[PDB]
Amino acid sequence: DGVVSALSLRERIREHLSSSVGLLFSGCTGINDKTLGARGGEVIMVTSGSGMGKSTFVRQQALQWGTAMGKKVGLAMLQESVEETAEDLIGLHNRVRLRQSDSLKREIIENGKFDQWFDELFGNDTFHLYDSETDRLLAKLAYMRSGLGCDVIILDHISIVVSASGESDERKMIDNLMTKLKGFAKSTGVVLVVICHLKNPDKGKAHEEGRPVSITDLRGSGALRQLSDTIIALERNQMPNLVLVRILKCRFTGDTGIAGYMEYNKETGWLEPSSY
Amino acid sequence: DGVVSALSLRERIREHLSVGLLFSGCTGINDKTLGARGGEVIMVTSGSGMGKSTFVRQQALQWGTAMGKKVGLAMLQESVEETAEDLIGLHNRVRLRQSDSLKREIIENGKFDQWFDELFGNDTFHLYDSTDRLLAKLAYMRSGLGCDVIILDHISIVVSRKMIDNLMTKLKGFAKSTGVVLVVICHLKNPDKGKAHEEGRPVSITDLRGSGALRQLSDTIIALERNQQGDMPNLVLVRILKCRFTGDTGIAGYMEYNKETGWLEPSSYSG
Amino acid sequence: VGLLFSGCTGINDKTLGARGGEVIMVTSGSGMGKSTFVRQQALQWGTAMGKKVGLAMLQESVEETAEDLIGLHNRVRLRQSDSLKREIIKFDQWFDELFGNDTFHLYDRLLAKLAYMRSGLGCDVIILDHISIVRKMIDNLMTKLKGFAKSTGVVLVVICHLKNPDKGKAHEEGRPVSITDLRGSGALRQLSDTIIALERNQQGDMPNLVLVRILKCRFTGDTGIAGYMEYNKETGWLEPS
Amino acid sequence: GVVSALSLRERIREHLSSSVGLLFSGCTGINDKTLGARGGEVIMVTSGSGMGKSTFVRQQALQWGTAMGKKVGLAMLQESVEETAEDLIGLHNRVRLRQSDSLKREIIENGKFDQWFDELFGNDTFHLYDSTDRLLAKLAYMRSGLGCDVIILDHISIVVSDERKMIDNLMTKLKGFAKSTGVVLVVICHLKNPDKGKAHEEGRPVSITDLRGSGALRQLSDTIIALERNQQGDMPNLVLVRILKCRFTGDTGIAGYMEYNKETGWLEPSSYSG
Amino acid sequence: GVVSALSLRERIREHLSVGLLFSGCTGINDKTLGARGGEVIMVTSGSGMGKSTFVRQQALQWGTAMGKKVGLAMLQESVEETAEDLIGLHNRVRLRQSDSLKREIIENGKFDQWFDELFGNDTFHLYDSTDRLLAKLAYMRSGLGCDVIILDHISIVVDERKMIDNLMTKLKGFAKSTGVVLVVICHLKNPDKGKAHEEGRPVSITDLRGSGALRQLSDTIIALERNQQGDMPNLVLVRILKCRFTGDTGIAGYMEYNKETGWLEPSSYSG
Amino acid sequence: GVVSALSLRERIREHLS
DNA sequence: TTTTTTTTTTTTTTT
Ligand SMILES: Cc1cn([C@H]2C[C@H](O)[C@@H](COP(=O)(O)OP(=O)(O)OP(=O)(O)O)O2)c(=O)[nH]c1=O
Ligand SMILES: Cc1cn([C@H]2C[C@H](O)[C@@H](COP(=O)(O)OP(=O)(O)OP(=O)(O)O)O2)c(=O)[nH]c1=O
Ligand SMILES: Cc1cn([C@H]2C[C@H](O)[C@@H](COP(=O)(O)OP(=O)(O)OP(=O)(O)O)O2)c(=O)[nH]c1=O
Ligand SMILES: Cc1cn([C@H]2C[C@H](O)[C@@H](COP(=O)(O)OP(=O)(O)OP(=O)(O)O)O2)c(=O)[nH]c1=O
Ligand SMILES: [Mg+2]
Ligand SMILES: [Mg+2]
Ligand SMILES: [Mg+2]
Ligand SMILES: [Mg+2]
Repeated sequence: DGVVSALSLRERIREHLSSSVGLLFSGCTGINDKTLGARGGEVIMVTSGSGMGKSTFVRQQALQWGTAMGKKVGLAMLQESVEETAEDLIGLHNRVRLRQSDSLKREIIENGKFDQWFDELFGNDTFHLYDSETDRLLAKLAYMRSGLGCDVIILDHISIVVSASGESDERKMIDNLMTKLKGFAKSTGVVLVVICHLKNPDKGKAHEEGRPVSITDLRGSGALRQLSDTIIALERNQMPNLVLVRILKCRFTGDTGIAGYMEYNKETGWLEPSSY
Repeated sequence: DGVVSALSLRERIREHLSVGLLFSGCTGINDKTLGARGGEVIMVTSGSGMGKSTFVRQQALQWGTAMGKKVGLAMLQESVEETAEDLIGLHNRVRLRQSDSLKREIIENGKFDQWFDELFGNDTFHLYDSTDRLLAKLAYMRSGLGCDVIILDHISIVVSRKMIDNLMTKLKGFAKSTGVVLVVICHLKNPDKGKAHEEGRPVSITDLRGSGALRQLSDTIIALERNQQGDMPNLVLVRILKCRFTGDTGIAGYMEYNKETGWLEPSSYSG
Repeated sequence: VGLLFSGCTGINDKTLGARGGEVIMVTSGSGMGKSTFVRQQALQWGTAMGKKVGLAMLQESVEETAEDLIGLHNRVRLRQSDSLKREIIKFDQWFDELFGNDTFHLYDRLLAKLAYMRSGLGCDVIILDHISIVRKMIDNLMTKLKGFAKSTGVVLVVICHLKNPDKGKAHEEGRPVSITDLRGSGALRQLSDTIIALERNQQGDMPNLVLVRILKCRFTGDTGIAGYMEYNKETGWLEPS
Repeated sequence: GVVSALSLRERIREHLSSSVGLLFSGCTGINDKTLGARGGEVIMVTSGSGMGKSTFVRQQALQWGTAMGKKVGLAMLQESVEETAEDLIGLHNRVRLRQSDSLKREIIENGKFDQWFDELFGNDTFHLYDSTDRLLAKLAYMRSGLGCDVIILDHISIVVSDERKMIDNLMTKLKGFAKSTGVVLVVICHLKNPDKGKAHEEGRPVSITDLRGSGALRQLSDTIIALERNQQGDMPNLVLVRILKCRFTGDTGIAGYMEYNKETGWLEPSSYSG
Repeated sequence: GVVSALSLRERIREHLSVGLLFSGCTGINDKTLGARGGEVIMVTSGSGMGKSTFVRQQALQWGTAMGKKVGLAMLQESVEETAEDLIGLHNRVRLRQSDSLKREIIENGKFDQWFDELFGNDTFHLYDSTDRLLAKLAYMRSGLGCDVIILDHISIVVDERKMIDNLMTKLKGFAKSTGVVLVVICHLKNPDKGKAHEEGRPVSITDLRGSGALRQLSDTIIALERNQQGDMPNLVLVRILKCRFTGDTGIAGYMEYNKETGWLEPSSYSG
Repeated sequence: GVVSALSLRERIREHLS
């Protein structure tokens, strides 16, 4: 059976409300003030327009979670290969932009600074990446959780697993993927960040031109906002660097709305907090 | 044969007619739909994060304590420990899960076991720890527990149009046969023009996902609307969309939320 | 002419009432008052007419559909007034006045029961409220019901639902019903003889004023808006206005 | 297959010493905020109907073929093979070949046609295509067996002729073909009709959500370049380059101005100041 | 069909060793250079502004005066009426406006004097009234050996966007790599505000109704404009809207319409 | 489906009759 | 080895 009575459940509740909770974000204060960080067993969705910074933010959140907090991070980065996304974290830690400079790459090859920068970051087994059917992908994510023991797992660009699969109705495939991913995150008890896109508006401005994004702008289905626990949206106007955060849904607490403001650093690559 | 003449039916009508379970908050509901009744299916509709589960958890708490009836929760969306902590926090007027300074306070003060048997001391609240399996488990509740109210949290994840028609016919047959008060939460569809349901747009009876049997096989539909990114996200509007057993529908009342306590309590608002 | 309709007297002025061998469709949205209309039609064709009427309410039980008839004849809303359900228990005086004959024959495979209601019970009107649990499996059912009504020659009323509209308002907010708006298949309008629709703004300014629409009529031909009925929430009788 | 990022120490090194962008031609404001064209890079090019997509991309192909030594593979689907080959021969020699019968009759008699053919096609850097699943196979054979460094597609709307899932799957397959191969992939697309106001051919500025067919054209593209000129205005030969999206650097906006030469067919870097 | 650049040593040589000239207005040929092998020309105007009269004049001047095989596919009228239109236009009269002029040509035997001068050299071919038409145009081009194929009134032929897009794609793919001048007559959408198309509104390139793929696959676009309610109802204007070969768009010239012979003549109107 | 110009020698007179 | 109904989501146009 599975009909658990609420009287014979005292020890489970006692060991549940004693243990987890925490794991704050980075770059803005209002996100941690509203959502109270990221918890095990949740789903955090992060959205933006096209080229608006929905991956720089997430890698900047993964660097601090894998370095300043010691959590094992598993990055299923499907946009770029593992030769670029593991090298973009080197300069992000060392406060430069290594891929966007042919001079600095030759400099760190010559003098031997590349070994120091590789050992200062990857001195511990904390980053376990992935390079590239939705059946083997969840198998590799379950191997990252069970075998490798990753505490935070990031699924970037979910649009190329619902469009790279041969399915007649795309909506039901997105629905099945979302409920199976939520079941994985709830069963294994892992923080799971999901990155997706937005749809075209019918009339008016575009999301890359300062349009405030609503909750119904999520592209593909309606299970994206109905089976997620926290929805975070990033909106700027290409002041093309002032980006604002908008908590569209918080399930744990109730407070939603504009969290704050962040400013991008073109020289180092960090998302600093703003004042406005 | 299964035909019954209307003359030879005096005894069965005599023993049949020889209000029901009231609602908590927005007292224009039980003035309008006359409360829940045995052998009915109730639908709770809103957008994402608008407070459907919170609108039904108060109902389970007030029907398991002040009424004494056996209540069976089926949270398919979450775990049993989270909804149990939610119930213990909601009865004790202190928001439990969303405060970490008190989750460790009551475990060392010793009053956690005081709060436990004060509301879970009887055999009232029965939980479900996660198609035919769910129906068999609810029938096992009804049979071996005598549950008066059965609450179901998510109808959409049962689906892995006809599979929802068959499911709703089977749940309506279960509720009509066993006479249990069945409450089902469902979601809304994506509107194609105008505002969204999360920004204060009123809910129609068409705007329901899955199929059209959600509105054709249930006895009442209650919608809750609130403007999430608005001037205040606390004032909710409660709308009766259908009622077989009375007939009158429309806007019933208004409630606030009271973020410190978490009780949907009715407030005065003319318009 | 045939049997006359009670309420919205522009029906039998337009389609001249019901006739033998027909299949009458009563189609509306949820809560528009389909069962409330056909219950009045069943009451007025077994008391003032005297013909045997066979009810088949697969949607509810055999006790509530008789309590509503006893309350409807006695001008008192019985199932909603909790005090008068125990005040009258003169229950037998209300019971034997309207069920004293052998008129009505309720119902707790289906076509054999309808044939037993026609032959073995002598029913002149046969009412079916729920067909959705009863394309090709709907086409075969509708051909079998049309052959039953053709061979036996009985007045037949069948109730089904409407389709979910993809653009615009809902039928519950007063959207007029077209003949295409029918679930299941297309045989609901090809093998019947008349279709009656009720349209009322349920979440509106007044929800007690229905609009009656004729959608098909092989004999008289005239379709369109028939009339308006008020509901009279005190009594529950659909009366024209 | 999962990897641990400490085993990558020998491959992160190798990719550190490999990657170099290919410089554009005709405008120097494009190369300042794109830094070229790298391996595994889908570059979308768009404008209005008749504003200069094919001329720009053909000039880019010519300058990447005859000036930088890179082997180039074309897949022009609007015109045949001989039309675009004559376009390349007439454009390299700074004349207008097909739009003049007198020059075509002149160069076939005095024997200078072979002098114009050899100086282009001696080193065999150009490879052409003769006209959705066999197209990717032919492009894979063009990349692997032949060895071209840049692959150009043209007029993607023939390939998709529900179109939305078709163009999404096509864009997904082209982005997956560009990645993990090391090829620059130029893709040319069109624009939808505007709702109200004026037309794209009348000088209206193009937004990023005007790419017709889906929204997946801008969600899988690294760099998106748009061209805009007014054919009915005072100067109908001054095109404006607008970088709509750049994933590598992130600098978008007006790149620069180019002036079209009606006599030599060269869109050249202009000096117009708005 | 992966072809290297060394394989085109002799194909380019053969391809190097001609624009078919538009009659009635010399302003078109100065900014278009005629029409080549694989040339899609689109002709449009308002409702009743004279598309088919101009295209009929073009077909008559290319058929019997320049020696090119012209294949008509007029879908407005049948074969008999468009043959009557060609014979009446070639013999400088107005045929179908008077019964006496139609009757007089047979009472003296000069009706056989008009068929032999037109349809004796077999330069014309007709069609009698979507994927079945292209297989007929392929036999008209490859089998009969024609050069200019004309199609009329696309509105009966063609969600009316995917069908017209696939039709335009198939016609462009048929025109490519075959060597035929394909002329297509289309219409314009209804104007929203301002003056109508029957009063002389300047047409834009995005007025081609049905889709936006009618200007993305055409090689040349020609529009006609006439103010039949103004002071001069017998004066038309020709506007090049798109030219892929040269790139010169705008007003080509002016032509005077006549109500006596049916011809429309080159004029010298000034603005 | 395609009618040549030789087939209308007397059909045009048939249409004018 | 094939024709009809139901329903949620992304685009391009129409009086
Ligand atoms: C966050 C941010 C990034 N940038 C720059 C830095 C990045 O290299 C570039 C965007 O890189 P990405 O953040 O990777 O772009 P994206 O993930 O939002 O879009 P998509 O995956 O759909 O292609 O823009 C800004 O200019 N301003 C900003 O605020
Ligand atoms: C009703 C209501 C809820 N809330 C907050 C408090 C709850 O902790 C939080 C959770 O809302 P839920 O009750 O969980 O909302 P939902 O079940 O309808 O949405 P879904 O299941 O699809 O995610 O909502 C308010 O802040 N104000 C309100 O008026
Ligand atoms: C006709 C009508 C009904 N009603 C109310 C009173 C009745 O108690 C209530 C029940 O109507 P029903 O007859 O039960 O409606 P229905 O059978 O068409 O819907 P479904 O079978 O899908 O559930 O309708 C009005 O309020 N005003 C009216 O005009
Ligand atoms: C760039 C440019 C070209 N032209 C001329 C030269 C070209 O041969 C002609 C257009 O030819 P293309 O450049 O090939 O036209 P297109 O690709 O933009 O449009 P489409 O393929 O959809 O038809 O216009 C100008 O007049 N002004 C200009 O600025
Ligand atoms: Mg990204
Ligand atoms: Mg919920
Ligand atoms: Mg009913
Ligand atoms: Mg082109």
